Order: sequence, then structure tokens, then C-alpha cells
Amino acid sequence: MLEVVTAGEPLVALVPQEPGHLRGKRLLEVYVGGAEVNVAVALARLGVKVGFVGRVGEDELGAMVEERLRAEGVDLTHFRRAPGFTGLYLREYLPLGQGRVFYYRKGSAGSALAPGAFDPDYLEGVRFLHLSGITPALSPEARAFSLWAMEEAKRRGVRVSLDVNYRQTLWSPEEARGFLERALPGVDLLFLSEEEAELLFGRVEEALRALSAPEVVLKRGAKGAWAFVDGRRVEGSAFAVEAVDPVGAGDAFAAGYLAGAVWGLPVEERLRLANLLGASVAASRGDHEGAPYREDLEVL
Amino acid sequence: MLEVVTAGEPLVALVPQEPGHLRGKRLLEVYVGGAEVNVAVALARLGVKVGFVGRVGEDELGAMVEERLRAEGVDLTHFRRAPGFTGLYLREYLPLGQGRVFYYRKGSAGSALAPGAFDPDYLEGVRFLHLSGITPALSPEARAFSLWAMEEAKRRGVRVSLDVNYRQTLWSPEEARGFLERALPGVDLLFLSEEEAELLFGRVEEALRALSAPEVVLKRGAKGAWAFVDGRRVEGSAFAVEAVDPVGAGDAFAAGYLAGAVWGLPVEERLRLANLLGASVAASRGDHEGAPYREDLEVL
Amino acid sequence: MLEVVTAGEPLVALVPQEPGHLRGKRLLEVYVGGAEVNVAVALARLGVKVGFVGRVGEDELGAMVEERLRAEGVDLTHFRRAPGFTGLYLREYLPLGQGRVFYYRKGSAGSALAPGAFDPDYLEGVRFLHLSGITPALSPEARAFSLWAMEEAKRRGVRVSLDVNYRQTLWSPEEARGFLERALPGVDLLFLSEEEAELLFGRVEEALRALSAPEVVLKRGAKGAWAFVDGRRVEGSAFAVEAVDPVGAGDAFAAGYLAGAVWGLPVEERLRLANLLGASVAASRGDHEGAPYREDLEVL
Amino acid sequence: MLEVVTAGEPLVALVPQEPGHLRGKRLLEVYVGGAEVNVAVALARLGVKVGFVGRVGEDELGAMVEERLRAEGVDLTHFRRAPGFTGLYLREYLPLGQGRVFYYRKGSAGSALAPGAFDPDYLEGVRFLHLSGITPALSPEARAFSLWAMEEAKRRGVRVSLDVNYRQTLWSPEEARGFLERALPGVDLLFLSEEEAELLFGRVEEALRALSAPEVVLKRGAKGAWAFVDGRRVEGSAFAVEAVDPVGAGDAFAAGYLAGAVWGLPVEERLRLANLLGASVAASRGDHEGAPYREDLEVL
Amino acid sequence: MLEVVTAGEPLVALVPQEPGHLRGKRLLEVYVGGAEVNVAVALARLGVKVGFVGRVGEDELGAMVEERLRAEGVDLTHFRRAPGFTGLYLREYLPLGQGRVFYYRKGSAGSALAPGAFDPDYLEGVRFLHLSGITPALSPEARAFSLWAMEEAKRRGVRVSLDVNYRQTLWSPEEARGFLERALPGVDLLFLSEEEAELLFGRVEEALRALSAPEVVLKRGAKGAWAFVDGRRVEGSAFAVEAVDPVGAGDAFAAGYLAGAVWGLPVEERLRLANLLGASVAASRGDHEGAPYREDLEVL
Amino acid sequence: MLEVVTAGEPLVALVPQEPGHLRGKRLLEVYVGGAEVNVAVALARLGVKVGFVGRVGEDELGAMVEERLRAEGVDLTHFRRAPGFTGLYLREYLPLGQGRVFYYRKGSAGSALAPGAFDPDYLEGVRFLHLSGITPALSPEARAFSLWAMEEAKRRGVRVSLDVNYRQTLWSPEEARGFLERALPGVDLLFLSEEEAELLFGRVEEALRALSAPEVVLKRGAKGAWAFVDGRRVEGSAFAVEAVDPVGAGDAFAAGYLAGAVWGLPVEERLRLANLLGASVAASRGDHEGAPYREDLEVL
Ligand SMILES: Nc1ncnc2c1ncn2[C@@H]1O[C@H](COP(=O)(O)OP(=O)(O)OP(=O)(O)O)[C@@H](O)[C@H]1O
Ligand SMILES: Nc1ncnc2c1ncn2[C@@H]1O[C@H](COP(=O)(O)OP(=O)(O)OP(=O)(O)O)[C@@H](O)[C@H]1O
Ligand SMILES: Nc1ncnc2c1ncn2[C@@H]1O[C@H](COP(=O)(O)OP(=O)(O)OP(=O)(O)O)[C@@H](O)[C@H]1O
Ligand SMILES: Nc1ncnc2c1ncn2[C@@H]1O[C@H](COP(=O)(O)OP(=O)(O)OP(=O)(O)O)[C@@H](O)[C@H]1O
Ligand SMILES: Nc1ncnc2c1ncn2[C@@H]1O[C@H](COP(=O)(O)OP(=O)(O)OP(=O)(O)O)[C@@H](O)[C@H]1O
Ligand SMILES: Nc1ncnc2c1ncn2[C@@H]1O[C@H](COP(=O)(O)OP(=O)(O)OP(=O)(O)O)[C@@H](O)[C@H]1O
Repeated sequence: MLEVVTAGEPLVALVPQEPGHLRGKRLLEVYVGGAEVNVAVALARLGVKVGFVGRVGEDELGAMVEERLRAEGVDLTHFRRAPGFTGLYLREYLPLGQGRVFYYRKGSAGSALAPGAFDPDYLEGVRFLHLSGITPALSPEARAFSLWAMEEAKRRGVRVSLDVNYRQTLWSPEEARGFLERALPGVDLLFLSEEEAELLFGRVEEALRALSAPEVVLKRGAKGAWAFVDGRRVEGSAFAVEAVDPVGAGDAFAAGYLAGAVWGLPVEERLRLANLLGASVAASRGDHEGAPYREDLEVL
Repeated sequence: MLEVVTAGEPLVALVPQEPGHLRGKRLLEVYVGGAEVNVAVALARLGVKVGFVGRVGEDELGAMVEERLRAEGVDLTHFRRAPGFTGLYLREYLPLGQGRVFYYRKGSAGSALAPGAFDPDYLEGVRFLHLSGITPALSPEARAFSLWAMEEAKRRGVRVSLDVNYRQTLWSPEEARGFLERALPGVDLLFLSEEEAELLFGRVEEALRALSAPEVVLKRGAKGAWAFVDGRRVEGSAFAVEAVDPVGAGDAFAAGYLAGAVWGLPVEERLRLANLLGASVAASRGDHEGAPYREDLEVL
Repeated sequence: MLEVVTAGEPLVALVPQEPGHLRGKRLLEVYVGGAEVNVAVALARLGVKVGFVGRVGEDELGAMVEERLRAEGVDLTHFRRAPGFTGLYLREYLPLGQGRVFYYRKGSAGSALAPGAFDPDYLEGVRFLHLSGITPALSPEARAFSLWAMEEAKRRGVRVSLDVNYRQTLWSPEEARGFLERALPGVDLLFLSEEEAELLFGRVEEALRALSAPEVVLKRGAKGAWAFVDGRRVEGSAFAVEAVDPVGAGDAFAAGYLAGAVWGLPVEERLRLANLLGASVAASRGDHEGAPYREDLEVL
Repeated sequence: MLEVVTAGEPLVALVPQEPGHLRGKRLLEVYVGGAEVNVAVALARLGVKVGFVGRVGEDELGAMVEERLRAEGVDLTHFRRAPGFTGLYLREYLPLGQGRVFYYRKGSAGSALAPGAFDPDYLEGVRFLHLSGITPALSPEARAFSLWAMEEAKRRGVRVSLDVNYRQTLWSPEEARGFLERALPGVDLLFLSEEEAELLFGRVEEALRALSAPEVVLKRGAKGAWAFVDGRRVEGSAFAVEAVDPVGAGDAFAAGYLAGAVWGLPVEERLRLANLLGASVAASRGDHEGAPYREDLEVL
Repeated sequence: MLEVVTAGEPLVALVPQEPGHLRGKRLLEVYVGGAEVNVAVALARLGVKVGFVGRVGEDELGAMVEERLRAEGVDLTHFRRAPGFTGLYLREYLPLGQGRVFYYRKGSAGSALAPGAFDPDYLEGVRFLHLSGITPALSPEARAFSLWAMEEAKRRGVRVSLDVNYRQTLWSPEEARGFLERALPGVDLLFLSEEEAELLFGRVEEALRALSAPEVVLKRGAKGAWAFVDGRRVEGSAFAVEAVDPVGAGDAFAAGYLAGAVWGLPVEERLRLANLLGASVAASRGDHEGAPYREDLEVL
Repeated sequence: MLEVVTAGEPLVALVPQEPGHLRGKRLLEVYVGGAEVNVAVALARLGVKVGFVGRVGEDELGAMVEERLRAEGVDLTHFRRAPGFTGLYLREYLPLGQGRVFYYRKGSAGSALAPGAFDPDYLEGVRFLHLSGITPALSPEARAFSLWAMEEAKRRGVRVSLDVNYRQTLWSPEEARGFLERALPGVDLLFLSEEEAELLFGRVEEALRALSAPEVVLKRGAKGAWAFVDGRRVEGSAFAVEAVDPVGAGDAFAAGYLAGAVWGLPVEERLRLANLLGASVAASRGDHEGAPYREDLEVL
């Protein structure tokens, strides 16, 4: 019996070995990415029973994705390689921090996801259902799917977890607010970053009042992150580390909190766990390569 | 005063360090490809005054392409980085030789090429105009452009050189025949491989009769290649070498022939030069990394 | 419902990037090996329902093995990480071909295998049971297990497949003959190489007469391999390829044969399939990295 | 005439290129390790005349060890490749610091060392004899050897230097105390870490009183280290550096102090030198790759 | 119309992948260096129209240099591969910071530069002419050239920019002062480091009074750098970064200031820009690999 | 008691990882070369007591050379690091086989060698003295030294072994003939390749008549090599292998012959041994990395 179920579009990340403009690189590292994918693996590595819903192309990259998910022990009952191609993107980290990403995923097999992409009875007995704001922003079908998904979850007593994850590349602030404004009602746990709230509601303050969900978690980068549960405002501090490749850390952060929730842990321990995973991934290259295993926590 | 002018869509090649299925690779080599791009560089390296017409995206890969073309001394008077993205592809070489290519170029800035993409007075005094069958196969605009291009060349007394380079991925044998049957009249030099003729005209025989251009060159892989000039059938033998990454060899072959023609060399020396370039690139990784320089010929 | 079930000791292979004495290497490639492990994966890749029986240590290498087997879709119902360590070895390929292997497996968790290591009802409805002569050579428990295993298979109507795979390191020619002379009766399909037969029965002739099993397959290296079925002697030719890392090729060969048998294919096609897998793995580094997938055969 | 003589079991270290669980690595760095080996080379690099006593297997790894020791200018008068194998181990550094090591050395040629392993007249005129608590913990023979070694040294007026180096993997705290309690009398210089004293005598305090040797040096990690000589308690501060691969730093620390002693340097300069070497090795990968040369000190 | 013109000897830098004595490295990174070369590329990357005057050998390294300069968009109107060889050097970074460089450039094609090495009309309309104290120190011809160069610049209303860049390897402090004492009159902008002034004029104070040029810039390492313009003493602070490979940072620093000057920017913004480029190159390996592009500033 | 003594200039070889023009490489492999250095190591590896006479610079590369020679067990009684620099060179292997070497050795510490560079009583009881035609070609001092060296050997009853090893880069065919015509009298064993004899005496025939030494060995590349001893003409065949990096093979060949001679082996076995070493080094990268050890012969 699964505890958590996530869904979205898997992606392959192409990253240079060191900082510097892409144009000057001659070799690239291949990684398996995708917001929800990162969360899926992070959870699995911690022993949480998780399944991943999505599609990939019938190509080598799609296969690559499938192996990783399978190798990591993720439930792929409703995951499969379908006609089409698997999306990819190229990251670029500059000497002084400023990065830039180039996508090649439009019209991918994974961006198809529409209402009914999987059997609802899958969400039976499931603790949480996790989705990212990236999914609905991909297409009209994806947006519909997302809404549909969290509706069948609520109907089955499945808490809905959402990570805003606003992408300026996918949709405009209004389109994003338009969605949130519509989806918010079915959300139980909301993950939001400072910049996002700022970029969508002017200031972190308003955002919190507008997006008032049962449990909101405001990621403050290294400044830790706040947990707004029962009117209470718990604070959590990030782990002092040297940010290597900050990509995928927010997803890892989410996974740490969910695991904590799944295990019915105090808000203090849920935040602690979340910041731990976010730091590990942040201090490692790849999309989710730094994600720790249960055995690591046990030892720490 | 340019001698040769080529045009088409530039591409970035992602190739693994060694043979094996893509899905198992963790690092990939970045190369600048594109049929006519390979030809452009190969000719420049030999000291031939050549210009390249085309567009790339306003991204890092498009920039990368720009530098290589500029570094190699290709005239980019009508080349530029325009809005959009630069197409790329992923090659895969299997243990026993069978390869497989994955494209990510649909809707790229380079696939735009339409009639008038450049100033015709550019072709003034130019010896040859080189185009590949890949260009017209990309889009209705590109096909129109190609036709337009060789029309403005002919009217400027510029010989038209064409390398069939049939791609099953771009169009069907009939669509290809349909094009050739239409373009053939304006072609002065035609490059064709044995498989292509067989895949489009049943047998190498018919193809040669149907596609009877002033000068046809049939590439026979390692079996050399035949030159059909003045009813005469000159034969040329390939250089004994160990095929490393056969990609881009045909383009390199064409470039060697053209240089020979540009230099008014006998058919014997044109074929010799062509097979030399084809062998060099074949015996090296990347799309055109093996192309030799003038100084190499001088010494050899 | 499984079709094939194999068992033995999994191993991790440490191989240098290129030829040369080990003592001069500064970096080594990590691979998951083990005769029956190679066979298991090769079959899974071809779509054959296969399960793997064995143990590994509760360490990181044992975990690594577990993921690969799981990622590849092998049934690990009776496979698990138990106390102890996972065995490993170091290969060394010299400039002129002569290699040398260094083991670090004595007393490993995988060398434990004894009678009853798994539930016999696992072999219910299974087509074949595959074992290598390496297993019984490890310890008195392993030898007993092997005998026990093929006994429970025969009583379940499960054909027994064996690959002599004689290791001078594990036991003497007499000890090996002693085993075969004892096990032979329960064997249905026997895999044997020319050197082995010669090293154990003087000449390939005698060996074939002494080891007369229902179906014997004599691997002749590149000289193909002969299939002795119904008194008939079918011949098969190997695929012309450049041997990169010949390790694991024999295991891959067996897997190709079994798949052919499982699919009820003519001896012609069984040998064809077997030589195909052997060539692929031979032409690639690692213990079973070159094994092809079903989709590759379909296309070829 | 040698100044310092050390002895023990040499080891080969297999380390990943970056942090992360071993199970996910595909390439490993090969290094020559072994506590006493690290000290031997560190000393040699500083111009100190040092000899190394020990055995390795008659394999490629044993050979590798021999080259390094020879290349580094260590006296191998009583070092040799003997029948058997050379031990090795695999390190693993996790994203957030927690590491884990896996050994493959039980029954190695190096763990044989017993009383009389070398000619005592070797220690004639020698300044110090260095041994680690790892040696005696290997086997009953090794423990006997160790005791025997420091006895023949004392008899020849050779100061005995000992680095507790307690390994929970080799023996229990009591077995360790049992040894120390017996060996202590012949020790002249004792190296001990905070954790060790804590793990063996409850608190750093007791340990110091129980293990009261002429000169004790308490390594405090980055907190420097204290030198307890003539009732005096000199303090030394560590060099601000980014710990890369902390392995082998304690050995390097010891070597720096010994060199200082060998050169009859003030306790302030002995500590300074020791912390210097510990920092260098700490800030570099491998077991002793960071060890500085005399020319480096000269310049600093 | 060019804005800035620099000249000197190009060099190829051979650097190890990590810290440690050269003697122990088995692989080296190849980079294109040369003070003035670093400045040339840095400027070009920022969109400044710059030309480079110099020679390289008719070898592969000389060719390598030419490609980079061309690829980077530097004007090579008076740059060319001439008979002779291209100089190179080998860097070595030690664990605790202390480095050491080994040169192989004496008698190189680039060290030839003498009066009239290029057409003076080249400096027509040019904003600045940049030279390093390395050039004149190479040979009597180079020293003469340098003096000659800044004379034809002044005559054409071209401001002279000079980076002391004192090399103890090339000439003695007196020879250096002898030059400065003679060249100073024609200098408009002077770049000087703290150590240099100290090593040549006793204390930073004297140096500033002796070398009183219209605009002097004192590089203080990480302590930023001071700008002495109109009697005014503007201060600038360096960007907090982890010095990777500090080589080429001073050149990058100069380039940032020049660009700022070329763009007629306030002294505050000229210093800001300079410290920015110095930090980027400092935080990256190679001679000028970290140099940012205009697009980076635009974004920051 | 040494058996063989060789002398010359040591060199460091910089080689790319794969074929291709140098200008396109970003990483290079570092190797220790030098004709007589290759011979010295090859012999030491075979257990032959050999000493090496020469000098290197007081730099890191000179140190590197020193370690290898010491690590390999070569007697360096008359070898040392002296003021100056250690020479190096850059190799380049093209796709189709044609290579090209770039030197950086002129005026090196090793090119100093003059008469009396070492104590003649060193050659006491020594079997052979080996020198290459590269040594005398370096400078007038080196040529004098070489003559001097073989003179002191002859007077000590030490057979003189010489490998023409003609370098077009060092001196002209006449200068080489001039030397040989002068040195020949003191030569006992002469190593010569087909191209060399042809390039110096028109045809292999004349050369053999003119250079008639007690024992001449003509290397025929892969066509084996002929041994002209007692008027007898023994023939030897090369080992079928895939030439990787043919550099240093001739030196390795000489070493195999010498060892055979030193061991008083028949001409049949001397040639067999020689071709074996030549093949091994040919089939491996570096200057002498492929040289086998005694233990390899024993086993083979
Ligand atoms: N250096 C760091 N040290 C500790 N935790 C960090 C660090 N960097 C990021 N994190 C963790 O990651 C979470 C922040 O992630 P962030 O706000 O950057 O979203 P994101 O990572 O950019 O989203 P994505 O992963 O999709 O790119 C924080 O709340 C924090 O717990
Ligand atoms: N091993 C080889 N030795 C010598 N020449 C070769 C070799 N392989 C290819 N060539 C040269 O390349 C030309 C053949 O190229 P080919 O027929 O394979 O088209 P292609 O290379 O596949 O087209 P593309 O370069 O776009 O992939 C031949 O006519 C020949 O001159
Ligand atoms: N170069 C090759 N080309 C084609 N097939 C090959 C090649 N090398 C090996 N094989 C295949 O592998 C089988 C031979 O394997 P082999 O006799 O060498 O046992 P093995 O591979 O050494 O056993 P193991 O895999 O455990 O090391 C052959 O029968 C053949 O089909
Ligand atoms: N970051 C650091 N900076 C400076 N010195 C350090 C650093 N890390 C370790 N050291 C030096 O190493 C010595 C500490 O070593 P430590 O206590 O960690 O034993 P150890 O290194 O773990 O033993 P081993 O080398 O066998 O693993 C200290 O006393 C200190 O001088
Ligand atoms: N860690 C750093 N952070 C920020 N800026 C730095 C850093 N290191 C160097 N710089 C910049 O580089 C300039 C200093 O360079 P520096 O004084 O070291 O000359 P240099 O770099 O050694 O000369 P060269 O580049 O030829 O080796 C400073 O003024 C500063 O702006
Ligand atoms: N492929 C090969 N197979 C077997 N032996 C070879 C091979 N290549 C070279 N050799 C051996 O090397 C000797 C030939 O060396 P060669 O004539 O090429 O001089 P060289 O190697 O070029 O000199 P140097 O080593 O200084 O470059 C031959 O006589 C032969 O024994």
C-alpha cells in the first residue's frame, strides 16, 4: 500500500562539469530530472512507499528515466514509455552564480498528461498526492489533469500537497494566480518560496493571506523556512553548506517534509528533515543525486 | 571574393565517449554539426573562400556554433543568431556498428530558412553553391528557399552542387523524388550514395539514368566512389582506415571534391581529394572534427 | 509466471579504462558481474521472465547489485541483502591480449548458498533452471545446493541448464570431473567451451562422449559454436566483431540460447540468437553491459 | 643511517571522485594507503631518512604499493612482496559529511607480521620507531610483533612513537585498553585523538592520566592539538582549510611531529609542523597525496 | 573602428586538474594564456572592439592560440603565425596555496616583437593601448617595441594603459624601475599591485609618489583596490569568492577597468567592473576562462 | 654489479588521450620518455641490473623523471637533478596515422652531457654500454661525450651497443654518416631500422656493407627484424598486434635484445625477446609504459 503518489513530466538534465557559459563546454553530464521525479526518488530513498505517474518517449532517454525510477524502487504501476520523445534541458552555471536554462521539451510524451491518465483507485489509502505548479503550466490538458487529480484524491480522503514552483517560462503571473485561485481550495499542504510569493502577490505577506491553506511552508533559501500550521508559525534553519548545484533542492525540501508528515512527525522535525534533504541536494550536482537514504538519517 | 557558398540548418551533436546504448551513458561530447556546416568548415580549413548562410537560436548553443564558424574563418555575412532555439541531436553507436539518432530540432531558428533569406548579390562571382537534400526536407519554406537559392545562382552563372543526403526521418522516398525531379534541372554537380539511389530508384542503375546531371558522384562507402563526368566513368578508391565515427564523412567527401573543382583539378585529383577528407573525418569523432587543413595536403 | 530461474554469487567487477597492468592504473570502472547475474539480466532485457536467487552483503556494493537487478526487471523474490560482504574482483587486460583476474570474494555473503536457500515452489511452472560450474566450486554448501537445486527442478518438470564454466582458481580438473560425473544425470542442456573440454577430458572428442547430455552446446570462441541435439550436429557462426572486453560473453551466449529455447525456436535460431548476445557483450566493456534488448532483435 | 622506522600493513584505497553513496558510483580512484605507509611517505617527502617494514601480496596492487614506497624514497630493506594478496578497502563520503568504509583485507599478506618480521639490527642508531594501534589489532601475531618491535627498539635506545588509532572494526575498547595497558610502559611519544580517549576512558581527562607517557599529543581535530611534555601543556592551532578528504590526516599529523622531533625542534615548532601536514592531507584526496615536500616548508 | 589595442607574447598554459606537485600529475589541462591575451579576450567578451598584436609559432599551439582569439572575436589584423615556436609554461598549485611556474618560451616566435611590428595607422581613433611590464622584460627588441608603441599611440592621441606586472623571472627590480622611470612619462593609466610597489619602491607609499601617472590603480588582492584619479582616492571592494586558480585575475581586472573607461563610466563603476572580472577569473581555472560576457553584466 | 649502463637526455612526453590535431586537445597525458630512459626501464623491469647516466633540471618534471627511474629500480649513481630545466615534447597522432612531434628541449640540463659526465670505473665489469644516435646529435659536447663514453667502455672490455635512431630534427644525413663513420669502429652491436639505412645509405643493402659491425640488427617494423651475426642472417617475426602508440617501441626492442644477449641467449631467442618488447610498447600509450616485467616472460 503506497503512502505517497506524485505525477508530472520527467526530464533529462544536461549539465557541464564546471561553471561557465554553455557555448564553451565540450562535455556534458547526463542526469534524470523533473520536479515530481526528484521528489519521488527522494522519498523512495528514505523508505517511503511512493509511486510515480507519468509518460516518457519510446527513446533511449525515456528508457534511462525508467531505469532510474525502477532502480530507486519507485512504483511505476501507472508510468510507461509511450510514443513520442522524452524532454530534456541544458543548464548553465556562471562563475559568479547567475545561471540559465534551455529547454527542449515542448510536445514531449510527458507533457501529454490529461484527465484519467491513471486509475483513480490507485490513490486508495494513499497518504498524500504531490504535484508541482510546473505540471498545469505545460498544457491545457495538464492543467485539467492536475485539477482532476487533486479532486479524485480529496474524494478518497487523500491530502493534496502542492509546490507552487512558478516558472516564468511556462506561464504569466496572472495565469499562475488564476490557477492557484482555482486550485487552492483542494490543497492541504502548500510549498512556496519567497521570490514566488513576491513575484505573484507583491509581498510575502499578501501571498500568505491569499494562499491560506491548512499548512503552508515558506522556503527562505538558506534563511531556513517557516511552517504555518495551526495559526502557529514555526521556524526552521537551513544547514550551513556550500551550494554546488542548487537545482532540485526545493523538490528535495518538499520530499523531506512529506516524509516527516507521512511519519506523523512534529513540525519541528518535519522542517528539520526538509532542510536536511534540501541541503544535501544543494551541495551535490544533478537534479536529485544528493538525496540521502534512510540509513543516513538513522546514523545522523 | 568568395569561391563557395553553402546554406542550411546548423546543429549541435551530442555523442557518447564510446559505443553503447545512450541510456547507459553518463557523459556526452558536444560537437557542432550540420551537413552544410561540415562542408563549410572543411573547405575553409583547406583555404577555400567560403561563406555560410543560416540562422541559429539566441541561446548558448547557437553562440557556440557562431564561434566555431568564425574561428574556422567561414564568412558569416549572412549568418546570424535570431530569436528561437538552436537545434541539437543525440547520436548512439552500438558495439556491433548499428547506430541510432535522436533529434530535437523541430521548430528551430535554423529550420526557418525561406526565399530571400540572404542577399542574392552575395552569389556574385561565386564558383559553387552547395546545398543538401536535408534543407528542403525540413519545411515548405526551406524547400522553396532551396529552389529559390539555386535559381539565383544559375542566373548569376553559379554552378549548383547538391548532395542528395536523403533522410527517411524528414520525408518519404516519393517526396524526395518529387523534389529531385523538380530541382534536377538546375543542378550541375550531384552527390549521391549507393543506398540512397537504391532506396529511391530501386537500383543504382536507374537512379543514374533518371538523375543524369552534368557531373554525378556516386559514393560507394569504402569501395571508393565513381565520377561520371563527360560520359566518362572515373573510379576512385577510399583510403584504408578504421571507421571511428562515420558521421559527417559524406559532407567531408563533398567538400574535398568541391575544393578540387574550385581548384580546377582533374577528376582523378578531385576524387583523390574527396576520399581523403571523407576518410579523415570517418577516422575521427564529431561531425567534422577530422577535416584536414591545407598545410596537411601540402605535406602529404 | 517465471520462465527461467538462475542462481549463484553476484560480484562487482573493477576494470581499468584501457589495457595495461593494473599497478599502473589510477581509475577503475565499477561493474556488476557474476555469471548467472549476467545471464539473468541478458534474459530480462530480452523480455524473458526470469528470477535470480542469491545473496549479497549488507554493504554499498551489495546494494548496487540489488538496484541493477531490480532496475533490469529481474525477479528478486528469493534474492536479498544479508549480513556479510559483497564479493568483488579486479580485471586486467594487457596490450597483447593476455589478461589476469584478482578475487576478493572468499567468505562473502553470496558464497553461502546451501540447500534450501529458496522455496522450491518457486520453480513451479518454470521452463529452465540455469546454474554455472562456478557455484558448486565455491564451497561444500554451494556444491550441495547446486545438486539440491537441479533435483527439485527435475522433480517439478523443470529442465536443467548448466554452463560448465570451469575455474582453475576454484577447483582442480578432477574435482570438476567428479562433480560433472555426479551432476550430469540431471542436466538437460549443457554449455561447454573447447578449452574446458580439452582441459578436463584431454580432447573435445572424449568430453562430448563422456558428457553426453540431451543437448550439448560447444562454444568455439569466434569459430561459432556447435549444437548437438538429436544426434544431429548443427553448426553456428559467430558475428565478426572487434573483441573489446570478452568477459561475460559466454554467459551472454547461454542467455541467448535459453531465450531461443524458451521461445521454442529452431536450433538454427537458438544458435543465431546465442552468438548474437555473445558478440554484443564481447564488443563492450563490463560484465554484461553489451547485452541487447528485445527491441534490438525486433529491429534487426 | 635511518632516522625513523615504521611498520604495518599497507592498503590500497578505492575512493569515488565525489561525495555520494558508493552504490551509485561508476568510477573509483585508486590510492596507496595504510597508516604507517602514510607516515613513511610523509617523512620521506620532508627529507627524513625513513624505512618501512611490511609485506604485500604477490599481485598487481602489492606491486603498486612497492613502486610508490620506492618512488617516494622509503627504505624497503625489510619490505617485500610475499605470497598472498594485498588488502584493499572502499571509502564513501556522503553529501553531509558522514562517511563509511568497507574492508577487504582479512587474511592478507600484510596482516601476517609476527615477531622477527625483520632484522633488529635495522633499528640500530634509529631515532624513532613508529607504530599504529591498527597493527596489533589485526591479529595475535601482529599484536605480538608490535610488542616485540618496541622492545627491541627500547633495547637499542630507540624512542617508541605510538598513534593509538583505535579501530572499532578491529577490536573492542577493552581489548584496546588491555593492549595499551600492557604496551604503554615502552612508549615514549603517544598520539591520541579526543574521540579515542573519550571512547576508551570516558573523558579526555582520565585517558591523559591513565595513559601518562613522557610526551602525549592530543589531536583536537580543527581545534588544533595539545602537547603535554614536561608537565607543560603547549597548545597548537590547526590551519584554516576546507576539509576535502580527511582520511590520512592524523597519520600526516604524526609524521609532521616526528620530523620536528627528529630535527630537535621546539614543541611549538613540532606542533606547527604537525598541524601543517595534517591540514595539507586533509585538504586533498587520497590517503597521503597531500603530504608536502621539504622544499615547500623551505619556501613557506 | 577599434576601441582598444593590446600587444604581447601569447602563451599556452599547462595546468593540473587539482592541487599538488607537478611531478605527481599524469594529466594536464591546456589553456591559452598571455597577459595581454587575457585582456584582449576579456574585452571582446564584453563587446569592446579590441585588436591583438603579436606572433606565434607555425605549430599546433600557435594555431590553437589563433583559433581562440578569432573565436572570441578579437581583431587579428596584425596578429599572425610566423616561423618559430609558440611558448608555453606549466603551473603548479600546492595544497596550502604556494604555487610555482615553469616556463618554456625563451626564443619563441612571440618574444620577437620589435619596433614596427605593426602598422601605426592601426592605432588611429583607438581609445586605449594596453601593454604589460612582461613584454619589455622579454628582450631588448621587445623593450624597444613597447617604448615605440606607446610613442606612436601618444602621437595619435591614444591613451596609454600599463600594467606593471613585474616578473622577477624576466628582470631585476632595478631593470624594472629603469624601464618605468623611462616609460612613465607616456603612461596615462597605470595598474599596480601592492606587492609590486613594495618589491620595487620599498613601500606602497613611495611607489605611488614616484610613479605618479594621471590615473593609477592599486590592486590590493581581495582588499579590493584603490583608484587615484584627480588627487581623489576612490576605493573599491573585491567580491567575496573562493579563489580557485588566481592566475589571470589581474589581467581580467585591468580589462574590466578599461571597458569601464572606454564606456566613460564613473570611477566607482570602473572599479566595480574591474573587481567583477578579477573575481570571475579568480574563481575559475585557466588563464582567462572565467571572463564574463556582456550579457552577464546586463543580467546582473 | 651492473650488467648494462645507458646514458642520454631524459624527456617528458605530453600526449593527447586520442588521435587528432594537437590544437584541438584540451587535456594531455604526461609520460616520462627519452630513448635510453625507455631502454633503462625496460631492462630493469626484466630484472637486468642497469644504471642510467644523465641529468635533468631542478624542476618538477626533472623530479618526476627521477622518481620513475628510482621506482623502476634503475641505478642512478651517476644520475642527478642539476641546475637548468628538464626537456619536454608534445606528440600528435592523426586519424590516418601520420604523426608530428614538437620539442621544447634546446638548452636543457640533460643536453649538457660532456666527456667525464661520470666516473669511468662505473663501467667496470659491465656487460654492455648502450647509447642512441640522438645523444651525439644534441650538441658538440654530447657527441664528444658519446665518443668518449664508448672509448672508456672498450678499454674496460665493455661491449658497445648503439641504436642509430637518426633524427632529421637534430642533424643532417651527412652529419650522421660523419659520426657513424667515426664511431663505427668501437661499436659491437648496432641497431638500425630500414628507413634509416635507406635515408642515410640509399638502400638497406649499402648501409649494411658500410656499417658492418660484429652484430647488426635491422628492424623491419612489423616485418620482424633480421639479425646479422656470424655472416649468418637470422630472421625474426614481429607479434601480430594493433599499434596504439608506436613511440618508444624501437627502444623497447633494443632492450629485449640486450637482455637476451646479457643472458647469453641464442640469436633466435634474442630476436624473439626483442620483438616481444617492441610489440608490447607499441600496443600501449606512453614512451615505455607497455614494457613487460620478468614475471610476464616467466609465465608466457
Ligand atoms: N545552501 C543551502 N543550505 C541548506 N539548505 C538549502 C540550501 N540551498 C537550498 N536549501 C534548501 O532548499 C530550499 C530552498 O529551495 P529553493 O528556495 O531554492 O527552491 P529551489 O531549489 O530553487 O526549487 P528547485 O529545486 O526546483 O530549483 C530551502 O527552503 C532550503 O531548505
Ligand atoms: N572508412 C573509410 N575510409 C575511407 N573513406 C571513407 C570511409 N568511410 C567513409 N568514407 C568516405 O565517405 C564517403 C562515404 O560517405 P557515406 O557514403 O558513408 O555518406 P555518409 O558519410 O554516411 O553521409 P554523412 O556524412 O552525412 O553521414 C565515401 O565515398 C568515402 O570517400
Ligand atoms: N569476437 C566475438 N564475436 C562473436 N561472438 C563472440 C566473440 N567472442 C566471443 N563470442 C561468443 O561468446 C561465446 C564464447 O565465449 P567464450 O568461449 O569465450 O566463453 P567466455 O566468454 O570466456 O566465458 P565468460 O563469459 O564467463 O568469460 C562463443 O561461443 C561466441 O558465440
Ligand atoms: N581541516 C583541518 N585543518 C587543519 N588541520 C586539520 C584539519 N583536519 C584535520 N587536521 C589535522 O589532523 C589532525 C586530526 O586528525 P584526526 O583527529 O582527524 O585523526 P584522523 O585524521 O581521523 O586519523 P586518520 O588520518 O587515520 O583518519 C589534527 O590534530 C589536525 O592537526
Ligand atoms: N578572491 C578574489 N575575489 C575578488 N577579486 C579578486 C580575488 N582574487 C583576485 N581578485 C581581483 O584581482 C585583482 C588582483 O589581482 P592580483 O593582485 O592578484 O594580480 P594577479 O592576478 O596576481 O596578476 P595575474 O593575473 O597576472 O596573475 C584584484 O585587485 C581583485 O580585484
Ligand atoms: N605492431 C607491431 N607488432 C610487433 N612488433 C612491433 C610493432 N610495431 C613495432 N614493433 C617492434 O618495434 C621495432 C620497430 O621499431 P621501429 O622500427 O618502428 O623503430 P621506432 O619504434 O620507430 O623507434 P622509436 O621507438 O624510438 O620511436 C620492430 O623491429 C618491431 O620488433
